[PDB]
Amino acid sequence: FVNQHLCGSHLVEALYLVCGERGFFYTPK
Amino acid sequence: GIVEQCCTSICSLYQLENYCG
Repeated sequence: FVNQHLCGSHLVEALYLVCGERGFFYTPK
Repeated sequence: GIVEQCCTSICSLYQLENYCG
């Protein structure tokens, strides 16, 4: 589900699912 | 940044995992 354009909340949701307990940082710049 | 690699271009699992903690 990760090999597409992911924008906004869609991208943050993908990071949440992929990273799991590792957490993540979201820096749109 | 993540937006340029995953939103304006096609994302990848490798790119997402770059931002995991």
